[PDB]
Parts: sequence; structure tokens; C-alpha cells
Amino acid sequence: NLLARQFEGRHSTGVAKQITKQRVDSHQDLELRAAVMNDILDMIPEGI
Amino acid sequence: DVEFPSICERCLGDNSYVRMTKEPLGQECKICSKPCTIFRWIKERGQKPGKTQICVGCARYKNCCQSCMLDLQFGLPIALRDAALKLVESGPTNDINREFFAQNQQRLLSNGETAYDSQEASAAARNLVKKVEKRELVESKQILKEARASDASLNAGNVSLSINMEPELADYKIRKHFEQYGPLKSVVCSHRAKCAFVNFKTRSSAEIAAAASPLKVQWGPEGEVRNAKLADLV
Amino acid sequence: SSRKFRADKRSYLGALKYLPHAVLKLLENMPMPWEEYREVKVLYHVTG
Amino acid sequence: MVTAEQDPMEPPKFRHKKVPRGPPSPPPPVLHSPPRKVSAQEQQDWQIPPS
Amino acid sequence: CEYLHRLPKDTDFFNANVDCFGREKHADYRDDMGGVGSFLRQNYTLYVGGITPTDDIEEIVSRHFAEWGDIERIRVLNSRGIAFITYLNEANAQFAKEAMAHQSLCLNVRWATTDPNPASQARNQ
Amino acid sequence: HRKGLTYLHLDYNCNLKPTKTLTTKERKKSRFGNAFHLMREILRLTKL
Amino acid sequence: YYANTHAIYGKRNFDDNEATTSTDLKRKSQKIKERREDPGDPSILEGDGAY
Amino acid sequence: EFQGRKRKEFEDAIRRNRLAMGHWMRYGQWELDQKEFARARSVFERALDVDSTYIPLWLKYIECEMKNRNINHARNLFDRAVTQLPRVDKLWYKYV
Amino acid sequence: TSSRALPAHLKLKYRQESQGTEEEVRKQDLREALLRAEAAHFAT
RNA sequence: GAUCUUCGGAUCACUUUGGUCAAAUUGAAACGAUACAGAGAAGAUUAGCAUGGCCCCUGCACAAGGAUGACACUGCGACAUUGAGAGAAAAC
RNA sequence: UCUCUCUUUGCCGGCUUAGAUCAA
Ligand SMILES: [K+]
Ligand SMILES: [Mg+2]
Ligand SMILES: [Mg+2]
Ligand SMILES: [Zn+2]
Ligand SMILES: [Zn+2]
Ligand SMILES: [Zn+2]
Repeated sequence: NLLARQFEGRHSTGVAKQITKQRVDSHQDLELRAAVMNDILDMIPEGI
Repeated sequence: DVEFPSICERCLGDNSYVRMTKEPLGQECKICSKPCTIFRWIKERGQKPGKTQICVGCARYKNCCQSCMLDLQFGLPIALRDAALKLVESGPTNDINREFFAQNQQRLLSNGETAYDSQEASAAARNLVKKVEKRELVESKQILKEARASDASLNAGNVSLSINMEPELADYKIRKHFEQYGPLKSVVCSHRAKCAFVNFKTRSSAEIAAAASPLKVQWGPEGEVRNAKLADLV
Repeated sequence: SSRKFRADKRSYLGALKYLPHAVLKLLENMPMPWEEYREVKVLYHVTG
Repeated sequence: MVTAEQDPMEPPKFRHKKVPRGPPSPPPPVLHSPPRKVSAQEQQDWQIPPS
Repeated sequence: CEYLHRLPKDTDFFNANVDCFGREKHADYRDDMGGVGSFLRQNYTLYVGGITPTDDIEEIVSRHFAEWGDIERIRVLNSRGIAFITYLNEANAQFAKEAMAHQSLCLNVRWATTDPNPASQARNQ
Repeated sequence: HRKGLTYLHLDYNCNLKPTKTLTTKERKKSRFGNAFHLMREILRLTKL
Repeated sequence: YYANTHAIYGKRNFDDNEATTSTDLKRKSQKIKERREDPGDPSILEGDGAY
Repeated sequence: EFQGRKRKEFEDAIRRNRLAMGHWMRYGQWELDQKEFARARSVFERALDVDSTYIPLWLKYIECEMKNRNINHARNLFDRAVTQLPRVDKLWYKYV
Repeated sequence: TSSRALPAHLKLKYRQESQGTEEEVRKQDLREALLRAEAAHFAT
């Protein structure tokens, strides 16, 4: 792994990061905001 | 089935029977910046082995040879082809844009349509040769004496010159003109000034060359062009 | 520290991945107290 | 045609560089049902005040 | 030796891939234009810089450059010791470029960039 | 040395000691991981 | 492929004045052998007939 | 150098918020003031790739094509727009 | 590559005979079984 | 050359060349220093966790750190105009 | 039908223990 990272690069893009007891609140808030955005986008009728 | 790289038989050797190896992912395309397989063979015994340098996507979008990059229809460098012939627009020179163009062009070009037809190529070749053959075939008085006398003293409607015997066109044309008039040393010239000064090993050669006189001449940047405008009023 | 072998440095460094295997094979065959020397069959990279 | 064998100790040959994603296939037609009328009254009933 | 110890002639056309000096040509043309040119462009002229002793710079460089190969255009700036000699063939051009670096006329020989003159661009094209 | 960390000296007994006082940037750049240090210590034992 | 390469070399050098047989192989080898200097005798090791 | 500077600032501004159509509209306008074609269309159709359902962008694109008298180009653009959103009458009305 | 990506649980488990395979569920009569179970629950 | 064979010959073996590229200024990276400012949340001191990707660095790491790592976090016109008057103009 | 002005004119950074504390 060390030599692969040395001769290849980080490959930081496209990697996932598990929730680790410190991102729990900041991820729950994101999910709640996304859900509320979806509900807003739905209950508002067309052309309003 | 990843079968062959496209190579012309000028650099495939004069033997109808050659052997070659492939090393997959052995190099990054010098244009695509893409992982591509290498191919190594021998043109003829006794010279360094050749190898392919560009991917299969390229040399095909360019209709070129992966090793020598001579175009597979005319046989002169692909850069000179795309600079003088100008068949179809090329790509950029910067890294990200060049790789982006290479990737998207390979994608839209493997969808099935061919980007290079040789009919238009020959048509453009003949058009270029046709343009080449077509190519083959008181205010003046005040700017005349304004500075000629100044330099002459410092370091020395129609106007007719004098002939004295006091003892677009490149310089090699001058070189192969004065060789029969004596050995050459150096020919310093300038197109803007239109003045070509030569030097010989002996003054006798210079004087005999100059005696051939009856377009010709006999003996800052803009400051040297004052007498070149005399060509307009010669 | 010479350019005469500058082409082999990448391979020379990639064998860092397998070096602990070499350490294990070397320590596994250490000479016992009663033998003055021990000749070992060895396998080496042509790079060295 | 012979596949040249690779050195087992050879590390990764070259770096990998990310490319921004290419353009997608062009969007399809929409085919919606004809829009309904909402009128200014119902436009007003869905107006939210600032917080 | 295993390489030619002579001067390239008119009919010495080489491969576009191999530098006419035996080296190889990349695509990015670098930033200092130092060692070997790119294959995506063909420039027959080279930037030579160095001493600017007197007004005879044109003739001295001509003396020091004709012996290297066929010359096409010599344009030397009078203000500073900057010249843009243009050769006829790639072989002589690059042979002289590589052979005149750090010599006495050290000389900063490099590859010329795109000429901004629309007239010079027109005639070159 | 393929990291630019030429100011760090790896003596023949496998100790990583800087050759000069390091700034914060060098100190953070010249921090190796558990793999490199573990392998260095195993190598030190083998050399012993 | 061997034969074609040999033919190409013969065409390039214009030197094709040989035959082919069983004993002819040895006969061709005879003169190449006589041109060669002898192989020394091992245990003669520093000049004057070194192996 | 001035177009390079404005281009870099607008390009980052549209890379940061790729859903900000106002940035794409302003970029197309500023690019259109001197170099009237080619890359103007590129930038605009990039924005349509971001969101092809933004009718103001379609209308702005049409008007910007018609300012410089490119008629057949604009007719092709209308055909694409009307086959993409057949149930909006603004595009149909402008076309007719 | 990563510690969690190493091979593990390489044998996929399938439902055995008495575990409720598709054959038995198709053979079984779920309706009357469900009503009988509901009645048995109701009786409590 | 060894072996037979009968002085016709037969056996035995049969086409290399790992090439980031020719003896190191001018085609393997990335910077020192000096000079300027010079430490996130509406006073002041200050915990942090996040969002976005042509920004990365340390790390074996899908841990965690690098100032909460840094940068960024705004703003506009598918506005229909008529509601009216005045001097002009061409028009009730 | 122009010019100016007014008016009408629907309208286009997050989280936690308020994060925690505070006298010239
Ligand atoms: K802090
Ligand atoms: Mg962090
Ligand atoms: Mg951060
Ligand atoms: Zn070829
Ligand atoms: Zn390619
Ligand atoms: Zn030599």
C-alpha cells in the first residue's frame, strides 16, 4: 500500500468515509435537510 | 481482440517476416496520457529495436503510424500535414484539454463514423499544390537625402544610382551564387534591410566578381531600412 | 549512487514489498552453535 | 506474437490522474401532461414569509 | 565509435519520432525549451543568446554559424545579444543548437517560441 | 530520498535522525508511518 | 523466416557463391575453423598458449 | 490577458456552484461581447447539459443567437428545444 | 489493499431442506395456515 | 569437433541483445532565503463536526490528523406594463 | 407616434453543551 500510494497518488476522489461517532450529528442533519428539501419540492404545486 | 497496433511497412522492415512482443499497460500515451500496451520488434538486424509510442486511439484518429508518425497516405510528418494541408481541426496543446479531447474523440469516433477519408485528403493535397503554383507566379525627395548624407559624412521624381569600382530569398541562394567568384567566408544579410554583405579570402576575387556588372547590387532595425525604401523608387 | 544503474531503481525499490520475506528466510536458517559456517541455497534478483 | 513477462518486483508503472466526467447522453423529451392553472390567489397562498 | 562523426547533409531525412540527433522528441515542448524540441511543431529557427560586444554581432555569429549548416535567416537584436538564426534542415539546425551551447562567441542556446509577427507567421505558414 | 527528505540521515544501525533543525513544514512532511518504522526496526534486529 | 533473412542478407551484400549439402556443411566450416586461432589448453593460464 | 482573467474567474465561479444558472448566463453574455460564436455555444450547451429544463436559458440562448443574424443555427436550436419540451408554449410561441 | 477488503465469507449459504425453500413454499398452503394461526392467537 | 559408416554419407546441437532510453550544463521533483501581510463564527478570547471538488499533504488505513487542513458560502429581471397627464407630433 | 417624469408592478451558508467564557 505504501509503494502504491508512493508511485500512484492519493486517489482521494471517489472514496467513501464511514460515519465514526463524530460525524453522526453532522450527517443526521444533512439527511434531515435533504429530506425536507424533497418534501418542499413535492408539496409545492407546479409553477409556484 | 487487442490484436495489432497500426504500423507502416517502411518501419516494419523490408523482411516480410518479423517477430514482435507486447507489454500491456507498459506506457502512457504521449497524446492521450492513457494506459496503453507497448509493441517491440526489429526493423532489420543491426539497429536498435523500434517500439510503438502512441495508443491505438491515436494514430487512427490521426491516421498515422504509431512508431514513425508519418501519415499513412502521404508519408510526411503528421505535424506538417496538419499545419500546411489543414484537413480537419486538431486538438489543443495544454494537458487537461488535450486529454479531454482525446478521450471524447475516441469515444465519439469508436461509435462508428470515420473522421478521416482519403478522398478529401487527396483533394486537399492537390488544392495545396495548386495554391503553391499560383504563389510561384515631394514626399519621396525629403525622405531621401534626410540621413544618407549624415551617415556618409559620419563613417564614409526619379533617382538614378551610380556604379563604382573602388577597391523570400534565403542566404544559401547567395552562397551558391558567389562560389564561382571566389571562396566564401560569411554572408550577412537581412530581409528588411535587403542588404547582403559578403566576404572573400582575397580582394582580387571580390573585384573580379564585382566587374561582372554592366537585379543586382555593387558595394537601429528601422535605421538600416532607410535606403531599402529606395527599391520602391529605384 | 550511480546513473549506470538508474534504470533499476524502480525495481530495486519495489522489492521493498517482499523484504520481510527475505528477513524471515534468513533468520529461519541461522547457523546453530555447533557449526562454524553454513552454506545456504539462495535466490536473488538479477538487479541485486 | 509473444507477451513479454513483467518483473514481479516492478512497482506501479505510472500515476493515475482524474478527469472531469464527460458530457452525458442528451436529455430525452419531457412528455408532461398539460400544465394546470393556479391563479394569483393560490400563488399567494403558497407564499412564505421571511424568517 | 558507433555513431557518425561527420556533418549532416541535404539528403539526411530521419524519422519524425527519433530526433535527427538520435534522441527522442516529446509533446509538451517543456517550459525552458532546453534540450530537444517537440514533434507537434517544427521550428527551423533557434534562440541564441549571449555576448553583445559591438555592432559586428551579426557577422561574428554568421562566421560562427555557417560552418554548422545551411542558414536561412539571421536576425540579431542590436540592443541586446539576442539572435534568431533560422536553418534550412532539422538535422543541421539541431546539430548546431546542441553543438554551440556553452561556447564562446557562455551561449544560452534554446528553442525559439512562436513568432508574434502576423507577417512572419504568414510567410512561415 | 524519493520524497525529498534528504535532510534525514538513516545511519547504518537504522536510526532516522535529522541532520539539521527542522521547521514545522519539514517535520510534518518527514513523518513516516507504522509500516516504515516497523520494517526499519525489524531490519535493525536482523543487522544486530 | 531464417531462409528469408538469409536471402535478404545475400541480396544486400551480393555475396551468394555457396552450395548446400551434408558434407558441404563441414567443408564450409573447415575454412572458418582454419581462420580461427587455436583454443589453448587449460592449466596453461597466463599467456603463451593460455586457454 | 483580460479575457484570460475574466474567463478564469467565471470558470471557477461556475465550477463551485454548477447549479447557478445566473453565472452561466453572465458568462455567455460576457464571452459574446467580443468572440461572438463557437465557444459561446459550447458554454451555453454545457449549461443545458447541467439543466436542460431551464426555459430562461433556452430563451436567452435563442435571443443571443439571433442578435448576430445566425438564422439557421437558431432554427436548429428551436427544433431541439421544441422536441425536448413540447408542452411549454413559450418556445412554440417564439418559434411561430 | 485495505484490511476490510480482504477475502471473507467466501461460501454463500443457501436455504436447506427444512428451512423453507421455494419448493416447499409453493407446495405449502399459506392461506388456511394463516387463518388457523390467527384463530389460535385469537383464542388466547 | 564426437559417434558410427564404408570413404557415397549418416547422425548431435540451430539465430542472443528488459531498452527513464549513448561517458552527469539544455527532457525522473520541489524548493532555500530575503522583502510585504501576517491565525475561522456579526465586541474579546476562543472547542470543534460538517457541505463542494481539475486543491492537496501525513498515514497501512473505509481510523485520525494537517488553523474547524486550505479555498469557497450571494443576490439576481420568462416584468406584464397600464394608470394617468403635459408639451409635440400626425389622429380622435 | 416621439421625449421626460410620476405612479401602478407579480416579484428573483449548516450542526452541538443559547458551542464556551468575559472586572479599570
Ligand atoms: K479553534
Ligand atoms: Mg479534519
Ligand atoms: Mg475542513
Ligand atoms: Zn511507420
Ligand atoms: Zn492516444
Ligand atoms: Zn563517435
